[PDB]
Amino acid sequence: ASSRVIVHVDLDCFYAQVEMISNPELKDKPLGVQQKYLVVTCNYEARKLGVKKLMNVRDAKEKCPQLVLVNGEDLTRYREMSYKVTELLEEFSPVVERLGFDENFVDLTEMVEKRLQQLQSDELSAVTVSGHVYNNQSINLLDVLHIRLLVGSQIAAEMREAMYNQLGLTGCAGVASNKLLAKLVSGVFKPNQQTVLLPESCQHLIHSLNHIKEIPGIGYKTAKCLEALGINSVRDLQTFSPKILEKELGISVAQRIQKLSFGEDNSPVILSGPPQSFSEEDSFKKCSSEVEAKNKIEELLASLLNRVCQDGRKPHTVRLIIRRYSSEKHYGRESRQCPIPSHVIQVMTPMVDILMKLFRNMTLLSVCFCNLK
Amino acid sequence: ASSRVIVHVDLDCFYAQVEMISNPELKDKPLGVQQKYLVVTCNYEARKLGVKKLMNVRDAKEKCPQLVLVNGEDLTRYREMSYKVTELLEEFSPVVERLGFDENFVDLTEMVEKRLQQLQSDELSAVTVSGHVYNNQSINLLDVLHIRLLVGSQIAAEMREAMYNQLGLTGCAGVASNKLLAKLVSGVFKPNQQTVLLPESCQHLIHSLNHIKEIPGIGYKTAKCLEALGINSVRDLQTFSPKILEKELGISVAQRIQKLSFGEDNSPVILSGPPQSFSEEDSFKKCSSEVEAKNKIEELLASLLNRVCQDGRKPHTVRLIIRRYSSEKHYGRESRQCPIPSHVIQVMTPMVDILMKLFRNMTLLSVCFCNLK
DNA sequence: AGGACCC
DNA sequence: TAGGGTCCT
DNA sequence: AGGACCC
DNA sequence: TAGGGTCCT
Ligand SMILES: Cc1cn([C@H]2C[C@H](O)[C@@H](COP(=O)(O)OP(=O)(O)OP(=O)(O)O)O2)c(=O)[nH]c1=O
Ligand SMILES: Cc1cn([C@H]2C[C@H](O)[C@@H](COP(=O)(O)OP(=O)(O)OP(=O)(O)O)O2)c(=O)[nH]c1=O
Ligand SMILES: [Mg+2]
Ligand SMILES: [Mg+2]
Ligand SMILES: [Mg+2]
Ligand SMILES: [Mg+2]
Repeated sequence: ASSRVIVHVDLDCFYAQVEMISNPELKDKPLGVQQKYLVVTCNYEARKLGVKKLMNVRDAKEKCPQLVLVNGEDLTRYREMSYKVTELLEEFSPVVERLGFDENFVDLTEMVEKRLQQLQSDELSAVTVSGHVYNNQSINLLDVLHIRLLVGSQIAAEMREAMYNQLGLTGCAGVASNKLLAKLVSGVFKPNQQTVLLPESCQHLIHSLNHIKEIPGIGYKTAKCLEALGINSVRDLQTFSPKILEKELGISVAQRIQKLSFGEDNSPVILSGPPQSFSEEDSFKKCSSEVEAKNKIEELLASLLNRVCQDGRKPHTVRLIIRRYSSEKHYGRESRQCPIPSHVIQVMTPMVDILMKLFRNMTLLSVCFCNLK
Repeated sequence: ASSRVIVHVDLDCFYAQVEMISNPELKDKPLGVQQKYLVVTCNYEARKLGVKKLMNVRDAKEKCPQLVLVNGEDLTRYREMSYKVTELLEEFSPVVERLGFDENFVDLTEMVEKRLQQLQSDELSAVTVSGHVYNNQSINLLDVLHIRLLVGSQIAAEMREAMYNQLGLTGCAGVASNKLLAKLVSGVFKPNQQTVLLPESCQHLIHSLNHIKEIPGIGYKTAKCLEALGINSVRDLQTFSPKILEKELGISVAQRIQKLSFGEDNSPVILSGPPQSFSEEDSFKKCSSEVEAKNKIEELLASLLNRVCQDGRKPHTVRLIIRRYSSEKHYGRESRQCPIPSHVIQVMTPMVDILMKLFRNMTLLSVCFCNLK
């Protein structure tokens, strides 16, 4: 139980893909999906004309005045397609980890080894790769690790074929020996393709990054910190003093981000299984007076009730969340959590009143059901 | 799945019992178990001379200058006897809930019904109670609920017999239709006896309480609150306005404590299973300079390492906890949590250094291992 | 992290 | 005024 | 409850 | 500048 083969699958322009499948007339047209004033994502025809992901509508329509826009506020169809994808991959190997609605990690290590024991001592010389080899690295067919990664590339090609034939969806895959590297290498050939990373190329891939914010796991906060410390490239982070860093971000945050700077990441792929919460949200900037706005709370509820329902399990907790306006409080949401009374779990009319009183102990409103059973 | 039969088992003067079993020469002598300046508990010979539970040593030895004292700082033997008791009860019925080291709830409902279907349509008239009937209530052998509670009293008598024959331990049991009432009724005949509560006596038992702090679930805090609201007896709490209370303690805290004031409590008996944390502590008032005291941290560790070991499972988290002195900050402990590095989980010498740095980001010190797997 | 509650 | 422990926000 | 991180 | 989601302190 040492060397792993992991694949990271990452779909193309996910919400746009789903909209292009719904209305074929949007294909071959530059297409953005809009949520409020945000073009959250756009198909590849639109990225040709300069549309980037997460541009405001304005910036997007003066970079490209001909861009089609569809509303993507309601996530229901993206969410349903996201679970179809995960459940397809779970069929190849049960332990599938989701990240957001369009990425899945799968530990192929068992599956690769069982294919290897199926091949006789001969056809092992005919193993080839499927897709690109990062940094155009030469393969050595006598290196057991290259062999396993290539079988891994083949599983990846079958998963993406299946996603295409069964669900109509294209995407990218990255095959590597842990999750960090599979997820970095899945973006190297962007549109609907796959890349495999051999160990000799690990430092090349990790040094190809131009800022430590690009390392999955280093966020808006830790990045700003690392800077204030003159740590700007991945190599600065690799060479920086362990102690200074230990004693500045916690043992935890420090010992881990420094591993990742090397390309080292031992986190297992975890079975995501069913969601741990179900929430809906609404944005409406400056609209919530402060009592004329609980209706809103009923809207949220309406959908939520249907969703939480359907799963099977019932939630044992309810939560209410807000924010408010003046200057750029860069972070500042508030919430009040409470247990859902047992009579109520077995509908609307009291829920509402749990929320209303929760709302009282109290730009934007949401409701979250959590603690499912 | 409506009416339940629950038993609450509550051992006599637990730590003292254990000490009296270790050193028989302490029997028939008034015995207190001491932790620092606190006589945490005392056997029944000592309660005759005025020793109460949780008296200071001073107050205890001038109420009773002849009282024997043994040190109970080290909990190891009380903890081991506590699990022997729980595992014995789990043998009667698997779902056993612990509360502290010497109380266990068991849902006898399945066990009672299967004994009932074993008795032919005749010997059902010969069912008798074992132990006391709260408030000396008359039994009605044609009341299915009285019958089930009496079979429940008989299971209770077998559990306490078994605890005595197998482990040498005496205790009390309370049989009732939910956990609140079984735990209130287990103290009515205190020393080594058992009481059963029939439904007609529920209001009598709940009104026998002299302050709402006595209701399991209403603590130091909510009690002081309830007062500031003129709510002093259980009847005040029962009659108080639901809304005023809803809108003053949360929907949660309010709707629940008001049920309990009635004797109503639907919480299931939960399987406690293995512990969710392992911690040790040390008190030493004014002793921790502020660097001369990490040794202390090594001591804690030493035992902890042995305990967490033994279970099987390993902990994935470590925590450090403190407090400090001036005036009576009535609540004020602090802690810094961090993940235990994966190399380390498979010993002392780095642990120490996780703690030491945790101690730096930072009257009394403790270490807690949690998040077991 | 800390709060609140239990033994 | 000890030395533990549980679950919630 | 809130923080921090991800898509 | 959206609408979701996960796990930790
Ligand atoms: C990062 C991010 C994505 N999304 C949504 C929109 C995306 O279509 C979807 C997937 O995120 P991504 O995979 O980052 O974006 P993408 O699939 O749209 O584009 P690409 O082809 O480069 O992979 O999740 C958000 O709504 N908010 C976010 O901040
Ligand atoms: C309440 C409490 C108990 N204990 C310990 C000492 C006790 O022996 C043990 C059990 O608690 P209890 O059952 O309340 O006390 P007891 O068994 O000693 O006395 P009784 O015969 O009245 O039931 O837990 C503490 O250490 N601290 C506490 O605050
Ligand atoms: Mg992505
Ligand atoms: Mg994508
Ligand atoms: Mg007790
Ligand atoms: Mg006791």
